[PDB]
Amino acid sequence: GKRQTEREKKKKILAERRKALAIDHLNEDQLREKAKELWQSIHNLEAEKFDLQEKFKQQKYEINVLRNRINDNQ
Amino acid sequence: TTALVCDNGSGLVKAGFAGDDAPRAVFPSIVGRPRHQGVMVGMGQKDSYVGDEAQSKRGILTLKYPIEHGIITNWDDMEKIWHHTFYNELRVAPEEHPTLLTEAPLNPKANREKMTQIMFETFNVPAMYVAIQAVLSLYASGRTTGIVLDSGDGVTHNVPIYEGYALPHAIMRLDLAGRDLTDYLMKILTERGYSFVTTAEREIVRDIKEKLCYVALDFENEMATAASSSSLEKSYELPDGQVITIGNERFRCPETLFQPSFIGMESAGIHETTYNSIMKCDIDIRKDLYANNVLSGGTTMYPGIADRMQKEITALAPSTMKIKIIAPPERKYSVWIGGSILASLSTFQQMWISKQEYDEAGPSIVHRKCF
Amino acid sequence: TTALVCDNGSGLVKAGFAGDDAPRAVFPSIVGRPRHQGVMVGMGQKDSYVGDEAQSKRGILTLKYPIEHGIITNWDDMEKIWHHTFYNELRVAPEEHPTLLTEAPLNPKANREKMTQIMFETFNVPAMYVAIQAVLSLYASGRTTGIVLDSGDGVTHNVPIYEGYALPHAIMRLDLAGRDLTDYLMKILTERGYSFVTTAEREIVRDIKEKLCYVALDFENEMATAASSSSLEKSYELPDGQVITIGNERFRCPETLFQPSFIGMESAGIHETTYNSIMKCDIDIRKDLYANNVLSGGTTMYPGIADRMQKEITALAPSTMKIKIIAPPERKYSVWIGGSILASLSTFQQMWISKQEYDEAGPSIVHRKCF
Amino acid sequence: ISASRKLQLKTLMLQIAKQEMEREAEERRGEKGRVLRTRCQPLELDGLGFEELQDLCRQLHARVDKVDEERYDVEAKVTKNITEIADLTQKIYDLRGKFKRPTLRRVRISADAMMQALLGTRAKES
Amino acid sequence: DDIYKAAVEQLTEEQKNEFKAAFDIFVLGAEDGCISTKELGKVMRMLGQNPTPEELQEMIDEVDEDGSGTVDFDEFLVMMVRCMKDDSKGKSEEELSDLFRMFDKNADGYIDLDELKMMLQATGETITEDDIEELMKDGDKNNDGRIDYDEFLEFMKGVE
Ligand SMILES: Nc1ncnc2c1ncn2[C@@H]1O[C@H](COP(=O)(O)OP(=O)(O)O)[C@@H](O)[C@H]1O
Ligand SMILES: Nc1ncnc2c1ncn2[C@@H]1O[C@H](COP(=O)(O)OP(=O)(O)O)[C@@H](O)[C@H]1O
Ligand SMILES: [Ca+2]
Ligand SMILES: [Ca+2]
Ligand SMILES: [Mg+2]
Ligand SMILES: [Mg+2]
Repeated sequence: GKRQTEREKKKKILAERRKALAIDHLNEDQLREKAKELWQSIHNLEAEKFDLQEKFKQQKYEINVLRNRINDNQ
Repeated sequence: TTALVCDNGSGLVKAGFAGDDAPRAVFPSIVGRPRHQGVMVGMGQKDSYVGDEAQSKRGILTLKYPIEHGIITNWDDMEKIWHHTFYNELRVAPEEHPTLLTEAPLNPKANREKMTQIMFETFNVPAMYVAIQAVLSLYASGRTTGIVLDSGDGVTHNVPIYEGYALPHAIMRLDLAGRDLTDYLMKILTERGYSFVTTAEREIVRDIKEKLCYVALDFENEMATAASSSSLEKSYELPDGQVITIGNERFRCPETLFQPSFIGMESAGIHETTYNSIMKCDIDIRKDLYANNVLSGGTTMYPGIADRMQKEITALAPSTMKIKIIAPPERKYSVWIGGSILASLSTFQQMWISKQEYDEAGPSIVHRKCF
Repeated sequence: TTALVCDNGSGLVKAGFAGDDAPRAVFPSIVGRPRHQGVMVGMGQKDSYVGDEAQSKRGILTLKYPIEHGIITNWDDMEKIWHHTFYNELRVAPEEHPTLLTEAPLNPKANREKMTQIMFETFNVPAMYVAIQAVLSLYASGRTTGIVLDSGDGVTHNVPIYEGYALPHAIMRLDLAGRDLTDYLMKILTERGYSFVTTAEREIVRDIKEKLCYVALDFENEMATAASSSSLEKSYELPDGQVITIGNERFRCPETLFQPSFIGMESAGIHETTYNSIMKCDIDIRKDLYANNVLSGGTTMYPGIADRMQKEITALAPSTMKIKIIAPPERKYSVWIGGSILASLSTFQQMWISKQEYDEAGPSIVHRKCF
Repeated sequence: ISASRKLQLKTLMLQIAKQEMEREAEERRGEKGRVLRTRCQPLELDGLGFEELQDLCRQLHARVDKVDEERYDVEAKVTKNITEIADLTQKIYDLRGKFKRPTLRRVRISADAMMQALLGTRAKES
Repeated sequence: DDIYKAAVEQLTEEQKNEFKAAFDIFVLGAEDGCISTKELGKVMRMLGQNPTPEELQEMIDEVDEDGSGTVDFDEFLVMMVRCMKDDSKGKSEEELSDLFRMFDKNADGYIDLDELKMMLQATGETITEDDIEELMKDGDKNNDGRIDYDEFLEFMKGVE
């Protein structure tokens, strides 16, 4: 199933992004490092999502341009 | 908000917002990949032309319908057709509109469940409902009783209804429809010399069938007349010239409806499956069904069918009952008009399959109370 | 950098940088060794004069074309011609310029593979691409459909194209072209007393054909008129005096195109191979091909051919279709203009056969995806 | 108006639009950085019992999961949107492209060479 | 178009006298007193360039407005500086497309001419409202009162 394939692939990516958060055995400094890793990952995802938002705004405006030209080309 | 009354059909997809008189966009449901190589660079050649675009470039495509007989045989192509219908022919995102699909009676369950799963996962509609294609055609006539013969292009089915109570044991579904008539016409045209083989030329034969064929009131007399005089031979101009002349192929193509032995089918014609569907009903509602016989669907648009069918049923039925055949001029879109009326009702507003309900019971919700 | 759009042809080599309107250097493709002994010492006599230099010393040379019918029969001479074209007529070393050769349809593979091997090993170009001579002529017209009849000097081929998708099963390649017309004219001139035999005098007969011959609108009427009056006899001055008078040889030489039985060829004329090429196409794109018939190549420059061909096709074709023959004034260089346009495209910039690709797969790379 | 002032206006508008677009892009980047720094909150819990440390580990693991789910969904949506945009661009071109074939001229060689070929011996200053 | 007019209006009377004397010397012995399309084409053939008569007619129609087929003093200088095309490639398509898309600050697919007014205020060249009016007339091909994206391409087509 192509839709099944999409759902399965997205869930696979979801699973992959789930790193092994098995770390209590670490000491204080290592766990602080891991927390910073998570924090930096979150901030980078924030940057990625902001880029997605601005690119979506651009895509919507360009689709408006496209529809304008379509109407012009009656 | 407003509801989207889509109607997949088989041969023409008809869609439009609920509450209007006619579907907004009507276009053939064909998806055709190009088949030749292609030498011009940068021409912007796509990989699949769907809908009405592939009826203009059909010279270099291989059109293939994604719906064979009511059932859907190629789910990817059907998804493509739906995506086109939503985004380019109506230009309304499905995230903000309920949908009302239509389905033939006695179809496989898996088809309906996959349809609802697609509508809820890919297009992500708020709520969708699936309705039987004959009840809508009964809505459009403004009746509440009557036995409706909905001879589409994929499958011909005959659902009797009384006082709003459908009779599930009297549905007679027959798989002869417009497509088989097109194939039979394409097969009998070879008796004069015209050979149509390519899947693109099936469209030309369909146009010939639509514009020229008619149903004879009496078959033997017409066969005798066409074999002596020449008052029937009507000519038609192909898409390139070389006019053709159709003789007694005119009324022999749609005669297959009343004698399915022509294409080798065993069953009885549409004139006798209606009488059989009536006789399975109870003895006290047969008069009302006799008086309110309804025609619908595209294939019942042949000039002169509402008289041939009435003559046949009057021959079969008891002499006292009155036989009346309702044939509205808006036959082709009758199902969609009925769908619009049903979606516009206030009493119906709580029958939709809401998305949270689907999340709790899975796609098998459609067979449950929300039918 | 800029691309070199070379176009080998057969009879005239046309070359120039991509992005211009006309080829930079156009010169006959003949290589002629001297044939007499030579007594002056130190005159600086070379062993082979190529290109336009051998059209001025042709009195003591034996000119021989290195390309017979599209195919290349003498690879050393062709290499010499290419070397001259690159170094003396354009003065650009090939180490810094992509090349875009052109090739007739349905040619032997070995010819194309040897061509690419030469271009990559001897001249050592960065990347070369081989294109069919008819698609370019379709580029130059600014169309995207149409059936192009490219009657060169070596071979006449007729490639139909629709919406950018070439139809490989409808290419009709015929080997009658300008050279056979030159030979036939040289053969019918003997009926008045003028005998041209030497390979140098073939050039004089070619000049006569170019300057005097024309295609008759109706052949029998012209044959009758030229046999009674004397309004057609046009005179021409040889390279030494002794003017000659051409009578009904004027329209009999190019008539061979429409009746190849004159030179003993069996096949049908260029007026009927186009109709046959159309009829092999699908039934739905025949109107567009009828309306967009394109002429190209040198030999289609005869005065009055765009009317004779239209009359013939209108006679053959169905009466309803409109027959239109596109005959741009820049017919001779149409293929090269199209080549320049194609080489100037941004979308095409990644289709070149890069040298590292050739090093990995050998000369047989040309038949692969990089066509 | 005189074409010189027209070209001057054209290049002035080019510069104005370019500088304004660049300034607006830089401002958008600054706002993006500011707001993203506002959205993600730095933490400081070093030296604490590993129970709370791992509680933060799990909380931020789940948080990473949520942000990844959201961002990847949005990214897939935006990729689909850009694909559709390209489709519509191709549609518009195939509707009304064709004639968009450019022309390049090289026969007009540099005017010095043309003047030389014209003059010859008297090609001393021109 | 008027590009050569702009280029020579940047230039001064030095070019005027230069091309006048060049006409005096090279076109010496002529009977027309100007340069004709066929005249310049034959001159190109004499020097070694190979222009076509159709190109000759096209270029003379481009340079000649009154239909005379010759060159006025300003037209003569425009044609003389025309034969060589030093400046090409006309800015960049994508960057200017982005500039125009952000020009529609309202992002409605339409250009408010007040935005044009403010941008011109930024430009500040000695210009009257009728000058920008004429510029828009040059640009607003469909006369919709705004700047269409395709018309934005057209009026900036090849503009350095
Ligand atoms: N005017 C007409 N005359 C005869 N046959 C028609 C006419 N219009 C449509 N048909 C036949 O009906 C078919 C369309 O039926 P339709 O009702 O659209 O099917 P569906 O139920 O799938 O929508 C066509 O394939 C054609 O063969
Ligand atoms: N003006 C003309 N009139 C008639 N025939 C011509 C004319 N010009 C060229 N030809 C013929 O066309 C040939 C040149 O064709 P060309 O298009 O150069 O071939 P290729 O496709 O090999 O380049 C010459 O051999 C000549 O016979
Ligand atoms: Ca003038
Ligand atoms: Ca704006
Ligand atoms: Mg139906
Ligand atoms: Mg050629």
